Amino acid sequence: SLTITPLSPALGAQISGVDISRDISAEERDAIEQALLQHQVLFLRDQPINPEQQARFAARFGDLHIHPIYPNVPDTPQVLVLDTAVTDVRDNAVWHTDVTFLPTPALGAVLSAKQLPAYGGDTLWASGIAAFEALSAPLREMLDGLTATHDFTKSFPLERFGTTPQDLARWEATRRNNPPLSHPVVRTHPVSGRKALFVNEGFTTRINELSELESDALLRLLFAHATRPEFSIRWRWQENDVAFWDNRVTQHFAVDDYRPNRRVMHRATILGDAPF
Amino acid sequence: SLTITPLSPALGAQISGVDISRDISAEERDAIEQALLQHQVLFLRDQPINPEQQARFAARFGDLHIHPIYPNVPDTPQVLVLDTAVTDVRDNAVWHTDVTFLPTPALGAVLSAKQLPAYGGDTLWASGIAAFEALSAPLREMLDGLTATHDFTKSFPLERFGTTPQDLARWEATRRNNPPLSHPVVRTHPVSGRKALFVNEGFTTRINELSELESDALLRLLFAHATRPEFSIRWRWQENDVAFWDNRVTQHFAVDDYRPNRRVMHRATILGDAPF
Amino acid sequence: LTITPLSPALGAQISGVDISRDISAEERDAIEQALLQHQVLFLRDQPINPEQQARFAARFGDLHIHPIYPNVPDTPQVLVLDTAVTDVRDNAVWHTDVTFLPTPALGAVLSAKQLPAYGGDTLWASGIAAFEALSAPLREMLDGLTATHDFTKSFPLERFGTTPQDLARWEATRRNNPPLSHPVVRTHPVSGRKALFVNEGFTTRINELSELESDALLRLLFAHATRPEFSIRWRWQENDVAFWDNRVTQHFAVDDYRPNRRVMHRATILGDAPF
Amino acid sequence: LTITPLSPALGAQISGVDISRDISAEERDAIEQALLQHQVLFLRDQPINPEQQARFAARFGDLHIHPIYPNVPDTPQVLVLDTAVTDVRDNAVWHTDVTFLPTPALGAVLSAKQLPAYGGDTLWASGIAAFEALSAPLREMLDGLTATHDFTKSFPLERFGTTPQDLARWEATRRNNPPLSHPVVRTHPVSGRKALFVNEGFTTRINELSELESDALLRLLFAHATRPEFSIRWRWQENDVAFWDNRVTQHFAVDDYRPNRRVMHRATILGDAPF
Repeated sequence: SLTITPLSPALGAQISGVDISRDISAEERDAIEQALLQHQVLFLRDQPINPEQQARFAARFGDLHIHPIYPNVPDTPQVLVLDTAVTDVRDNAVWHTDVTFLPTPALGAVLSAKQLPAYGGDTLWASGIAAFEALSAPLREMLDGLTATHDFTKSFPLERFGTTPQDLARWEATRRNNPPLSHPVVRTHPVSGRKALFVNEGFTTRINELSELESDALLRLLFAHATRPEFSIRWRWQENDVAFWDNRVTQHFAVDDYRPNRRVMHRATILGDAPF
Repeated sequence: SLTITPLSPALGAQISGVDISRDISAEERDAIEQALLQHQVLFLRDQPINPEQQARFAARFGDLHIHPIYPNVPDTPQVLVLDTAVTDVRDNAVWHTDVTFLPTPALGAVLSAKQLPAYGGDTLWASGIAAFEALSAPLREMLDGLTATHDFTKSFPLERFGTTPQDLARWEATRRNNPPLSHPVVRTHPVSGRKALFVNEGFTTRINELSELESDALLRLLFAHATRPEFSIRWRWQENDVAFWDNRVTQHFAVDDYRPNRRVMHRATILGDAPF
Repeated sequence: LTITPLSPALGAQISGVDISRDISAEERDAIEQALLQHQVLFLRDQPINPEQQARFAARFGDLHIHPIYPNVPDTPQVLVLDTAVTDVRDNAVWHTDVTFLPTPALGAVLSAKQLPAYGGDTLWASGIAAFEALSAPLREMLDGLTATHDFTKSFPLERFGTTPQDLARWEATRRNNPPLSHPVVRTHPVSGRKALFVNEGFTTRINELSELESDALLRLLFAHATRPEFSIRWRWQENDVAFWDNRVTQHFAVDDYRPNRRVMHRATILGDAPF
Repeated sequence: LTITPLSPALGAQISGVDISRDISAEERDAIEQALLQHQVLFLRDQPINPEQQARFAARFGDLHIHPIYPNVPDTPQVLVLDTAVTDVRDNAVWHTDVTFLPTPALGAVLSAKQLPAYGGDTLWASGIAAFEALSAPLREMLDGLTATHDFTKSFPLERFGTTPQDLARWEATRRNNPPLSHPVVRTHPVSGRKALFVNEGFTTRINELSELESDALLRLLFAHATRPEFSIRWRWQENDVAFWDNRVTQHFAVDDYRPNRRVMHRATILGDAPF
């Protein structure tokens, strides 16, 4: 009755037969967690939910993160209201792993679909575990143990189509407050111990132990490699979908093909520890 | 009642409310035809057909191709049987457009899913139309009028046919029969008039009017550009699925992650005219 | 006056004249005509002092008096580079001088005062030869496009900031020099010759292309424009004079002599707006 | 015997020994040592005839003889390279000589006879200097890997001709020199210095990497190994002699002089199996 149906060999699974708007049992919570450990990104369909519920469900998997930036519902502040009619989304022209420019990148996130365009707006996910596993032996050896700079500043969109309000000052603010830092290039999953590539085009600027030119060659290699179809899935949203993914060993990509159409999601972020 | 449900803005639509295991009505045929010209790749689920039903259907959209060299159904040799027990699948391991090395590459294909692995073996399509429209104007202006060389051997080197001196002669004949030839880089669809990128990593070796070095840069750019998520869809197959796509303005990619699991598809191929 | 070509693509050595003293109106014209043809001119065994250097450089254009570096007192018109005083982390990438300016230097006169035994070659490349070697369709696309030149490509300080004492001058030049644009294909204001006018040092973006398209084209242009066919390489020797047109060339200072020391005087000649 | 280094990476001008003579064991030893340090050696104003050039080249190994090429009648040990008789191309990609062979040439001795007034420079690049400049993680990964070298990378089918007598000579050479492998990091058989041993001319694949990875890596190595820091550019004059070590270098013939006549004489010294 609780059911896990894999979307592909590399990553992703749909879950059915457990109502996450209610309090879930420890057997359920565990099975879900094992699922997440295995398939890295998890989808539940036909699972309508509210902030309180969303917050409670997410909390069962890590301590939640209530933040200043972005929208927050009036009742629960630990659920962001991402709304097209308001905010903007030019932060996703490239593959991302979330907040890798933090010492302490999020463990993952739980995201519910509220209002969707007729179509468009897919999200892709890629597995750092599958992608790594597929590199040549010599290359896994060279990379495992190297480190990489992740830097918020790489997120700078500014005037591409010039949506940015005179307040590009929020952006400047976040910059001055989050200095570049480093994470392993090959990461070991804190819980499963499985190894994943942990560089993403969103924030990774440099492999520290290689020279600029080598770094640039290698990252160009690794960005294209990590995001090949073999290591990714593509989700077409439906309303009342819930996506639950492990941000420690995946990237994702929001396809921008639906503007000006309105899109409303609710996100709950689960705090993560130190990548190693 | 025949419904057409867009799968993504760039391309793709799912069709239902039509029974293609029988002979379809002028009206239906027409709506599908339009749907093809609009959405470029079409899908039907739960639409089991035998070789003959599949041939009757495909023939409603152009002349068929009886290839008398691969494993086809003896009774209706218009339908080719692609079984992983018997035949292999090396061909779809890279983004390609079907047989562009022919002066008259295939118009399109009808594909029917027999037996499948639980999951894995997705196929991706990409729109030459949407990719082209997405290039900036100066790049469109330069490429529109350039030609490119397509070469059968690029996807089928000597190593493909085998080691035997028998496979060698076989192969050297096929090559003698298909010298490298040229097509427009930007193809005008002969029915819709919509312009499309018409290079593919599977067979395009060279942009003719550019230097090797310039060509290499441009094709590496175009290949990446044209297979971006914004220009593609990804189909997860189920038994009795049917895919019908226009091979004049698309590309496709068969994810290789099911081996050794067995996979059987029936394909009928509709003959095309000279790209311009 | 003798003029002796060094490569089909660019560069010529000069002799039969002495430039430590004013030159005839015929000699100067002959030189300007050499500079316009050969793009970079060299003079061996031509000892000179800031005063004469200035006098010579000035007969080819208006001279510059800053330029964010240590200069000789008697002649503010002559910059003194000394690897003991001033490092050179900005010369070992191909660049065209001050393209981040609204109006980059016409070119410079450079004198060899003190040099290591060997090492520290300087390479020069021609945007005229480079451009003419591109295919017709590619010249047609590029000709008319523009590119962003950003002072902070050839620096970012090695991210030496946070450090404040010596870096405040960096964010100053940065604030004083926002990224601006130049045509990708420049028409030489005298000769009418067309040249590639992008350089890896400062050029960050082709404005009219997307970022991915720009990135591809720039990788291609940066490699193409510095192939052997379009460049020359000068082994320096004390008392040398290099005089180059910075409107249609790039140059590269090989960094292979550290920790050896090296001293040279520059007169930069002010330029006009690229088109 | 005087050895004047041209750059820290490689290259030295030699004098105090007339190599058109029968030289001493001692002078021959000093030359070999200079070659082992500098990788490429140059003599100016060294007229030499084919008999002498061979007698000199043989002092450093066995020599390659005659066919099916244009050697001087009495001297099958010296190849005569004339533009008037034989057209030359794709010496215009960077390459190491005959790396597709099991035992690529040790090196060559090259004499300049008749030169264009200018153009026709040759660049050399040090694979030792270039290896040492790679980051440790890269050196550690590359050192032990092997790569495929393939005659047909630079001599594709179309360089022979649609003529049936050309496809018989090329299929046989393609069958006579099928692709094979050398170490990516070569250990000089005499000095033990380690060097990158790939080159754009012949190297197709890093075997223990995937195609995709090989592609990105070779593209890095090719650009890197030919940077200005690890190369020199020789401007030829008549009666120059260049003598290079093909075990650890790459070279490039700028093609910018045609249709002007260039006549060179080359003796090739036979090499052994790279490890």
